[PDB]
Amino acid sequence: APWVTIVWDDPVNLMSYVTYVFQKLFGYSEPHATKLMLQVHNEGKAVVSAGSRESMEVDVSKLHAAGLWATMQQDR
Ligand SMILES: [Co+2]
Ligand SMILES: [Co+2]
Ligand SMILES: [Co+2]
Ligand SMILES: [Co+2]
Ligand SMILES: [Co+2]
Ligand SMILES: [Co+2]
Repeated sequence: APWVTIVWDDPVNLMSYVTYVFQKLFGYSEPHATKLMLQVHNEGKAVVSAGSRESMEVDVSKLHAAGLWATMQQDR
């Protein structure tokens, strides 16, 4: 039962900060982190990680601690 973590666009956050957080928390390459950051900024949201419900719960928590707006939901 796959879940996803979604990050939502916040006016306040620096784009450079969002990119860094995605690299720090998920270990993503710089280009992919930027890709996701840009999707959040341009589309308003983006799926930033996927896996077990338990894994997504922690990803959400980590993101919240970093100051980003994160939610999770079961994948279709
Ligand atoms: Co913006
Ligand atoms: Co723009
Ligand atoms: Co749990
Ligand atoms: Co919270
Ligand atoms: Co809090
Ligand atoms: Co809070």
